Amino acid sequence: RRDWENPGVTQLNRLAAHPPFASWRNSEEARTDRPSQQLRSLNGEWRFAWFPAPEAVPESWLECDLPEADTVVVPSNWQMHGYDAPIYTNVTYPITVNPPFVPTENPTGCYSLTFNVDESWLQEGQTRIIFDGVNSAFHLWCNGRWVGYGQDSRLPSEFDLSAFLRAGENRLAVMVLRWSDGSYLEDQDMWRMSGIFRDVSLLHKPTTQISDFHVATRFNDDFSRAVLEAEVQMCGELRDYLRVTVSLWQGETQVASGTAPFGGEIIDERGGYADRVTLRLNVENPKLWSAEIPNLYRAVVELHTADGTLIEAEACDVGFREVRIENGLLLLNGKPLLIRGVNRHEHHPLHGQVMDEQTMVQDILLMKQNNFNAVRCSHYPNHPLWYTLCDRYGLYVVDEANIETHGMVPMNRLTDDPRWLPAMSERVTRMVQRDRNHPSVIIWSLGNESGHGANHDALYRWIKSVDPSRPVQYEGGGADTTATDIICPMYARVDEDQPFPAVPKWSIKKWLSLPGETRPLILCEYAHAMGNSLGGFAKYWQAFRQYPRLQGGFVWDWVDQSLIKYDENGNPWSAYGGDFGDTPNDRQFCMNGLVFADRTPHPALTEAKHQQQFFQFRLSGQTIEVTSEYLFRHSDNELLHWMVALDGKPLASGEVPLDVAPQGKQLIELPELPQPESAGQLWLTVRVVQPNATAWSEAGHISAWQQWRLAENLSVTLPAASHAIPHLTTSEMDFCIELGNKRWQFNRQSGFLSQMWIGDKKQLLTPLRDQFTRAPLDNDIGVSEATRIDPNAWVERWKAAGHYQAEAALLQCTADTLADAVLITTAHAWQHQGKTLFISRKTYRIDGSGQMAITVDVEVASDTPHPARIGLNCQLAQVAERVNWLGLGPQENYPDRLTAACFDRWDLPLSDMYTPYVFPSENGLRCGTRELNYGPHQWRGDFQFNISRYSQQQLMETSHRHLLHAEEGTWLNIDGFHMGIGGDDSWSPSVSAEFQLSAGRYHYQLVWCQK
Amino acid sequence: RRDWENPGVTQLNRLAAHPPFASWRNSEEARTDRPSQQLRSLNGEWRFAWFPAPEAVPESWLECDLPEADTVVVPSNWQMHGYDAPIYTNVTYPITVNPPFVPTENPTGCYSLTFNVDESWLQEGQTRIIFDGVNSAFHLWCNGRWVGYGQDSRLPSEFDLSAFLRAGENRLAVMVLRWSDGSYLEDQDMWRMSGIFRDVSLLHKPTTQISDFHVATRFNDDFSRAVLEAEVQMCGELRDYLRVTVSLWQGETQVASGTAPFGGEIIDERGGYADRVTLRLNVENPKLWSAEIPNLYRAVVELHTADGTLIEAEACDVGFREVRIENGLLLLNGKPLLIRGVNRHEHHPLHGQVMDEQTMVQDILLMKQNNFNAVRCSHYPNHPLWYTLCDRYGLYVVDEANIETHGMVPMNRLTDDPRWLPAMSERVTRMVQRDRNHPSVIIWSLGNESGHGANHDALYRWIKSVDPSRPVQYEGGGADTTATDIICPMYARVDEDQPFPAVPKWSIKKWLSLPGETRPLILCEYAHAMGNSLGGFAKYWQAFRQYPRLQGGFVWDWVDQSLIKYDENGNPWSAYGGDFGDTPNDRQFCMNGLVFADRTPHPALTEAKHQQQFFQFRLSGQTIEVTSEYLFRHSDNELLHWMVALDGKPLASGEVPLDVAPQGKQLIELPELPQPESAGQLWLTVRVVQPNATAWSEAGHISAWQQWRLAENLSVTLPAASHAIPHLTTSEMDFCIELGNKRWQFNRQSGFLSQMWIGDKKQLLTPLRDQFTRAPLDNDIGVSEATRIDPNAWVERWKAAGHYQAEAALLQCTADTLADAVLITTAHAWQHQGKTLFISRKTYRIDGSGQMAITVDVEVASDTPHPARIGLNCQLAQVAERVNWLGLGPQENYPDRLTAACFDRWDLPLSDMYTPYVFPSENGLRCGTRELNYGPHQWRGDFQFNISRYSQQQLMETSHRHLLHAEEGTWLNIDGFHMGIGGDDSWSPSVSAEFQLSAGRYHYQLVWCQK
Repeated sequence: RRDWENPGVTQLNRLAAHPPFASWRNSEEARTDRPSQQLRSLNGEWRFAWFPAPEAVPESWLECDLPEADTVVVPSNWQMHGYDAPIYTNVTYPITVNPPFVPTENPTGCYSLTFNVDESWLQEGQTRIIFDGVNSAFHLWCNGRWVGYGQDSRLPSEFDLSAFLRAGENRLAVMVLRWSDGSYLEDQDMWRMSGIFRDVSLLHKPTTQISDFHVATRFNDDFSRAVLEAEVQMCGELRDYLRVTVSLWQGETQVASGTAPFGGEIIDERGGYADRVTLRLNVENPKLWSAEIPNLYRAVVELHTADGTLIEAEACDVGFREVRIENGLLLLNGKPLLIRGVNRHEHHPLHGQVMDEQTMVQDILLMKQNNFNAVRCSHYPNHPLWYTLCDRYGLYVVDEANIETHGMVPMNRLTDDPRWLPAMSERVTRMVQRDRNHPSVIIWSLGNESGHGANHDALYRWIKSVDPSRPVQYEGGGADTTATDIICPMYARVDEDQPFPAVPKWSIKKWLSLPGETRPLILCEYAHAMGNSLGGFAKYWQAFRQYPRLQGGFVWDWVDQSLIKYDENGNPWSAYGGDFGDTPNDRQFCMNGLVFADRTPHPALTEAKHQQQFFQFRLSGQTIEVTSEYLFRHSDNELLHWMVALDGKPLASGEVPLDVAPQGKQLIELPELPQPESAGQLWLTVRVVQPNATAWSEAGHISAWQQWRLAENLSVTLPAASHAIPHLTTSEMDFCIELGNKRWQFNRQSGFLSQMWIGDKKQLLTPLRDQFTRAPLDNDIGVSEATRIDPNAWVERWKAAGHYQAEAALLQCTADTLADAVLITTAHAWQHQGKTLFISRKTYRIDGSGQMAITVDVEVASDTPHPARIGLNCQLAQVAERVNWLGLGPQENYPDRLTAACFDRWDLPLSDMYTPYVFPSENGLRCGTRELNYGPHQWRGDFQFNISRYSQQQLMETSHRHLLHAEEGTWLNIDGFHMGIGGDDSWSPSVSAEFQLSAGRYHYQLVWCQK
Repeated sequence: RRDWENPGVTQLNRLAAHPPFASWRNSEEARTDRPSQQLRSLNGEWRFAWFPAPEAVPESWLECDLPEADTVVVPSNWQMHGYDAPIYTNVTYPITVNPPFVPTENPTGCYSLTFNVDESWLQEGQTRIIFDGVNSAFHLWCNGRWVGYGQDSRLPSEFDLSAFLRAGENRLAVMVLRWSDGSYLEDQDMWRMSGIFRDVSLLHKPTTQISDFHVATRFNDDFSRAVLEAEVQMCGELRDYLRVTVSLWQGETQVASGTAPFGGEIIDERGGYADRVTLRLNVENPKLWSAEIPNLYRAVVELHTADGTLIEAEACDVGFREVRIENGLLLLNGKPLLIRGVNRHEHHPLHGQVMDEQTMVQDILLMKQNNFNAVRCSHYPNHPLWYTLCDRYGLYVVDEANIETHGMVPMNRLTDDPRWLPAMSERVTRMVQRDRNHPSVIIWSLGNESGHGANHDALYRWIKSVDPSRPVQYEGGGADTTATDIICPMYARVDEDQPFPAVPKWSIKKWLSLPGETRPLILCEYAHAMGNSLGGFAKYWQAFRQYPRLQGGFVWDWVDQSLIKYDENGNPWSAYGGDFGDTPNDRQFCMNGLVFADRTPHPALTEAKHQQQFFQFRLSGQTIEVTSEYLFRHSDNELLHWMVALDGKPLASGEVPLDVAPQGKQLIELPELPQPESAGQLWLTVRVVQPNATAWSEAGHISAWQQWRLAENLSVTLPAASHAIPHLTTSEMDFCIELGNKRWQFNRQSGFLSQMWIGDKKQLLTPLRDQFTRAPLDNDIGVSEATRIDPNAWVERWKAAGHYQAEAALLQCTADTLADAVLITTAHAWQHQGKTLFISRKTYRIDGSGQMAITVDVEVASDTPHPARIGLNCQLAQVAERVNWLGLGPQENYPDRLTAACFDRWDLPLSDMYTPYVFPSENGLRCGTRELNYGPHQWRGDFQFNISRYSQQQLMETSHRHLLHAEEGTWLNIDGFHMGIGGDDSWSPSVSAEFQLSAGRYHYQLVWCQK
């Protein structure tokens, strides 16, 4: 019997799912969550062996471990230890598509462990083992005797060893298989790893047990009186003297309690459950749970005798909140939620999908500090400690069943087949039974991207029938089917319609106005942050804040899924798909997160933080209108810090405390702002600073900022008459301008600024030319390979039009000396296969004061695709440690993503100017720059600049950031106009028409001088 | 691996369910449903062996059959061959309640068969075997090699033997198990039998096959244009030249056709089913299917090449009808249905649950001739030929999944457990996939009486999702849950409320008026016809006809489930529970049907026929208002036959043809009715006679009748003065009255009529006394045993009050001779433990003409339970072949069930006076009797009489009808007043207060004379 090639069998001798168990023998130990000696952790040093097929495993392994077997740690994935190559794939399966059969060459991992068992465990009670996660299917042996079989990978597998364990030395043999019939429901977008990647533990229970416990909460309209209903189940013998006490505690103070003998209310015609008891606990003025104030209660259930002797005590964390939908609005505690969620994948920086507490808490801190209040357990149930930490820290959780069939044709091939209904039934109902007692879990989910079948909606309202206290959503079928209470499309744009056949992704504003539609809309996946991405986030959040039924969304995703490889010298470097020999693979589509693998924040995280602030600001005259977006908390740990700056120079500042009601409005009256007579721009910047340190933030954390533009003083002064006039010399091939120490050189053959001389030091390695092309971004490439070309991609449109191949042709190049200047006129044209794409006419004015002025006027054809850039390109010959610029910053920004950047004077090292994207592309651009200083050079005007040690060409050719090499000198690209980056999705052109360089005629001015 | 003790496994290597297959290789053979040579029937002589446990089976049986094995026929149940004792139980399980474990002593039946296979079947294509039904679980071997495992009992099990069959002699080994984990879902109310009780067949298909075909019909509001949507699936290789033609035929004429190459519409984001094709056939003016006019079409699907070479053709019967619910009304073809259904169990008269075509057609004929238009496949899917015959003859079918958990505590113990969801999922979805193409199937059902769990409603709207064309109902949970579209209670009374805790059975009129209720009400089980039962059917059908949302119900049930046993001399006799040594057992609760085991109609079937007529009559003056209840047919095969009778003597008669529109109204004007001057009553009787013979009725069949009461002539004449006066002689202990040839004798010690003499012949064996007690009926006993007493039962109330034990005490007995009479006065009292229950005072008047008059005046206490009878008891000494009576008849009737009986002069043999109920009770009563003639005796007055050869006492003591012995002479019980029998249920007092003898004082007169 090949049980891994049969969907009809998913378990053998497996115990039922339940909330998580510790088997305390003392109520005080259960109350404070001290560790229980009845619960042993089997994580540690295990014996591992690898085989290319399950049939290749010798039967001598069942008796004793092989001498050739190595020793690994548990939990771990054997792919990271060299036994196999991990495969990543987005859509196509890593195996042949022939369900339910897997290929014969099935990688097999044989785990072995020897240990000791106390004799008190064998004398009484039941001893069970828990496998929190095994990818994918496994067979279990105890002392050479077969125990059971498991199939699910993200839910615990429990087996009984009471009749199998022996006193003294005991050996457990586990045969893990990489592929199984359940792997056809595991087509999620991650590195396809395998092994025992979660905790293994032993649990001991008495003869009469606590089988399961359900916790539910019921409120009134004012949320001042709450009823705590506790359903209690037992396994074992039925005696009259067994009693149950459910006690609620806040800190060390008991709130409510109740004792009832076993026996339930009459449900049907001849009685009810005799092994189930009901407890109704009354709480007066409870502290409601929320993402802002995570108020928690400790409920300790205990199974004891009428004399008071305790048999077993179980505890859980209880949060008093309700999630319900009326009038098409998702309400939590009576208030409409605004979800600031983000998709999260279990990806350890070093251990693959082996998840620990440290990285969990670091993730929660980084998410809460960046104004995220929700998380989507995508696309699988998570490690149960994650939900506990979400209770402790206050994050909303969307629990999702581990179901994805993205590789069938069509999408609903398996999900409409009734033969696969038992598999997804045991994959949904067990997770519902496990994580139903967590108040952080507020929305259930059936899975991601599996089409619409009858089994899906059947499970959806099975969850509605069993757990009515939580809404449940589903994507597949067009996000408008009967299997969802919340409209949840993938990457639906704010305004532009994309009508695909039979699954149309309408714009969310138009979607909510569809005939007969009433459900609220929360995006399960939107704003693809793949590399240099996340443009138009401001449009999404303006739509969310304007519309009452637009309740936010989940950004895909949090962390890049990149694995660490080593070079010939042992230096680590992040790797993506195809770097391990796996074929096929979607090449870098595993890096879509807002942070790196080592939890280093991307520049997009700052924009995501700014667009999700809980405080909104409006400047009217001299008053500031502060609007709070908090739903349940009062502003008690915030103060408003304003500052008025004239061109980066501070003039006035101060601190005002904040007192705003939840969803309230407060007026701040600023003192008399200073009125300067000097030229410049007055910028008013306000910040909300938290003085005290919370459980997720440190003292001085900034949560919101906003900056405006005050009264301006335009410069009407005139430069002084320079006593020295520039000397112009005409050569047969060259134009040279002298000012004494300063010398410029223009090449008449190329028509560009050839060289510049300060004393005897040359300043440029390549001549100052134009640049209408950037390194292609991840959103810019799309899903196009070298083998398969996508004509809709921007980069393919540019290289088909010859933007990357056009050669500059010199049309005119004249020089003439003026009264207090030397004037240079040039005019070029870029032609590809006889078609003129761009025409630029420059005017270099060399003043006697030393400043040299560049006026660029560019004509762009529109039949060719719109250029990504209109600007200048040069390579400086001097490498400076510090770079000064006055403008938006200090982080990387773009024309569609600049709302988070602040206009000020910024000083940064040159290494911080280049952000280290794993796939090299256009990066480091800073918009709204009025002045730029680098070494002895100063640039003034209105431009977008980026500065690095790497040329654009090297960023195009090189595919790994570790293969990039610093070039001689310093590369600089000053751009008068830049095209937005998009970010709605990474497979279609997502750049809005307002951010495309499509005017046709462009003009910008530059001033070059030495400071 | 014990697969029969595991709910997680229900099948191994079992093919998917589908509509029924024949694998024709010619479209003409498929069109007319000729037998296909590709489909072989394996029914015949099989080798059988019995074992007390599966572990006791030797492994030599896998190679060759045992020499000690006997030879039985297939399909058959081994319980009927003496290998085991069949167990019947209503509620309690036949095994211990410990799911999913069955007892170790598991009866096992090993079936073996040797046969030959043509070599053409092995060279190409796939050969599969079909097991239409095996009770309960079985393991299959082919040529000593294990093939698969099955668990379901009422759905086909299909396995592949293409890699297992060999040329020449082949042996199939089947090991059937009586109990399995699936048997916990088989707690239906039948004799728990076991074996291969349905057909076994071999089917051969090509390499490229027709996997499944869905047929759906869509109409407009006027039902004049219909769209035929055919979904076609394939298994095998995908080639471009495969084409599908769906052809619709009416008789030999083609109606519509369509040819399309394989490939479906785009359903999801990257395409649709490439192995599925869609055909839309347009039909102009289709003939709609209904229970009245079963118009059928033959749809032949064929899989052929583009050149026209046919590979495989499959055919099915298609009926153009729609079932839908709007405004709380169940509509078929736009008209509100009035269901006249009846519950039916697969119970063969001789072979248990081995069902053949002959008894199926006989059942359909008997049901249609008795005005039944629907059947409930209770509580399991049926043999697929039954649905085909329901299409052919026109019966509505309510298909029910084989699920019942009546033995758990509580009822929803398993159905709310998610671990059992795969089992009932494969038990529901497979039956949906199998019987979805039958137009007779109009309502789906989840099962019967299993409480309310989440899995139930999950499957309910799984059926809604997969098959929206049919409503689906469910009982459990109080018949008001979210798992049903039709309110379907068990045995809910018309008016009286029975509020059980948490599952209340409200009266249907009050139920429909509940707040927030909108669904229509169709009783899934009502009017328990257990033995002498079915009282108050007129009230039920008056409620059905008066209320628009009361759409009828299903009578439980059709046929008694009684097994044939043999006595010491070999005479067959029907037996009930406990007669085979089975313990426990509900003693005769398996006989609830309207017909006997041999399809002999009960007297209740006549009442069920009369209350379900499609023609309603109303007499106003001299006109007759005929109202048709047909929804789609015109009255073209009916004529109205009226007859006017004066005290059984016909005066005028004639025939009028009927011309009534469907749900129409017609006026019949009767000629001048005769006006007699003679005393008597004028009764007008009308009958609807079908002149032509339909497919279900013979020429002259009567479908409806109704009889009224016309003008009366009261008798004012006086008897002539008798010349002879009766002589009265007074003795010390006796009163003797002489009239010459006639002599009467009254015993002064007992106070009763001692003897009567005609010439020298004695006429009575026991003296004429009172009788206030009847033999207890099945509804009267209830659920009370000798071990367990139910104080609410009528018989227990009577025997606790001493009604069966009261002794008559003589109070007064006086005699006096009148001028032309001799007057006898007596007065008695029945006392039990010092409490007087009944007091009767009679007045015997002996006239000189020969008639003797009896006037009875009875005082009844009301603190004692109301008596079942107030009348006279005597045993005649003469046995007459013929009995004449003028009154209601000729069938058995009762005070609550007399609407079907007709007032006329009836002549019947004495053997037809006693109906042969298997459990003896009160039977043969005829109400409304004005004159009764038996031998030389004549009784006149107003009384209810029954006459038999068996005393009431013998009917009480004897429990089997075959143990009854004819007593000497003839027993006669004349009753002035009789108590109704009830019939709403057989476990609670169902007698209405208007049919209970509760007035307190009763009077009736009798006239005894010799004709």
